[PDB]
Amino acid sequence: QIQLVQSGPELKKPGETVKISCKASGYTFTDFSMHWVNQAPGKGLNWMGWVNTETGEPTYADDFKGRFAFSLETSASTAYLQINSLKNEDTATYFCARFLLRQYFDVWGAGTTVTVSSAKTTPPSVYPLAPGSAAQTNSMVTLGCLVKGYFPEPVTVTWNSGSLSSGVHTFPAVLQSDLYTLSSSVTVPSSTWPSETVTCNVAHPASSTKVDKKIVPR
Amino acid sequence: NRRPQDVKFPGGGQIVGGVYLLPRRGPRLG
Amino acid sequence: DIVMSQSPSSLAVSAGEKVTMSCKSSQSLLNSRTRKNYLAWYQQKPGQSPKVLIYWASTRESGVPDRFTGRGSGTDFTLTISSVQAEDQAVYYCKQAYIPPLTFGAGTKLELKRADAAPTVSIFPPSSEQLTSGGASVVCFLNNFYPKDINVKWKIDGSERQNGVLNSWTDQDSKDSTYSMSSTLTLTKDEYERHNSYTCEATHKTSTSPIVKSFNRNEC
Amino acid sequence: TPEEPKEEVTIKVNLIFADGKIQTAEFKGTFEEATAEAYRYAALHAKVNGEWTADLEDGGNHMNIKFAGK
Repeated sequence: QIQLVQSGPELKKPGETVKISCKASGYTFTDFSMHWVNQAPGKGLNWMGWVNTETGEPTYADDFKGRFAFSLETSASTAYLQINSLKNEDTATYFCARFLLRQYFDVWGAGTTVTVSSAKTTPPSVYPLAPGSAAQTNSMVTLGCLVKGYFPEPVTVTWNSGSLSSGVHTFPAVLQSDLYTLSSSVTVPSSTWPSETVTCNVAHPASSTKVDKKIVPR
Repeated sequence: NRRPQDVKFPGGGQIVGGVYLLPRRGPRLG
Repeated sequence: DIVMSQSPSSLAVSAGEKVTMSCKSSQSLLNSRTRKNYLAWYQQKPGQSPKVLIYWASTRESGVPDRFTGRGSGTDFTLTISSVQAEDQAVYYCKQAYIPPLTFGAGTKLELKRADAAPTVSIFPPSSEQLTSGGASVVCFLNNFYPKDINVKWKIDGSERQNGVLNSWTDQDSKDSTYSMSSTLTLTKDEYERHNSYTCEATHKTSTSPIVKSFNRNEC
Repeated sequence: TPEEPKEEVTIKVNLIFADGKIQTAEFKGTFEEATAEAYRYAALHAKVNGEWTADLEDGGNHMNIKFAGK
């Protein structure tokens, strides 16, 4: 299928340089102009510029002139977004969208979220939240999972490797003292627990860690 | 924006901006 | 530079109703020659990337409900989702591409309205694992309630605590259109074991009396 | 940045239709340009829902808007 696959989350300190990538699969990387859009955390989207994928010629918007660099590795159906002398303001996530002569973006990439900061990467301690030794039954049990004390903001979360998607509420991260915390809850039928097993798959692409805490009763 | 420093007239392949387009009647490089 | 302005900001409509959004441009977006308007509508769900809905200010992109409609020309354009559903919750953007740089409106959030639901509250004591390391955090899960406004409180042995609790809320559920918030009370193991009862109280628009989930350390 | 004091605010709005339905909306921006942005929207709607009227309050902050219908 036509698709764009970007690099991973990046955590650089102020002043550090960074290069995120956008792999083009599914079409001919040289027929469409590839653009780069950014979204400040909680803000709208902003057109940064675009690289001619046939000339190499890159066009930049003013708000993003100097410090930013578009390029590509034509031989690899890949385009690269570089940012030098990084500032805390530069924190956000960057997309790369294929552009048509009809003047729109028919395909984006999951976007690469870079976060500038001085704090150091720290693994997320993961704890299982099972209903303590109490509560009737009501034929509907709500399990938990508490991720905590980690940094590099992104820590994707799922249950039973994705097999469990319904009844799932994973909450947004929350920063306190340079460390975030996030909780996620599943709510399965009583009959399926502790009958069948339930574990929360939690990853943190920075500390390069990953924990599959299986929730056992108390 | 094309490529040799100047700012207006030839071109037409990988375009950005609807005002620069003309109706289908030619080949070009894209 | 063409300045895009979207209206309104947020917008709450019940399922089934047809909603309408406006998008004005700094200047004309009509190419007199191609005779096309270069305004596209993008829909972007929480955490996802943007998803093109309409282009040429009117033409609907492939694989899209006739429910989404784009009318307009020049500077005055509007998007109209007829018969709105929960699967439409997102932020909608109009981007002009008539003349660089390309620009987007500030985005118009589309929320959904429904019957006030009571939050189902759950409480969980500090896990053996966490305690194992002088740390104790209590978690309460106020899930699937409506409206989105809700207040929470924590009591350690009848007493109310304010320091140490961190709160999170989720975007409207892509299915029931309700809301979920999470409060977790953190503190030291050296503390947690000096007190017995831990109970969090949820106060919602669906009542004058709060929902109360509690547990007593001398029973776990 | 033009600088010098003058913030933004939130204009809560009730969209009450003749058909009996109700929609909500918020218009954010500079007092004047938003209260207007609102009127505009309201106008933009009466296009198919009848002429509109209103009962401002909260100092123009909160706003209700009935669409006469047709």
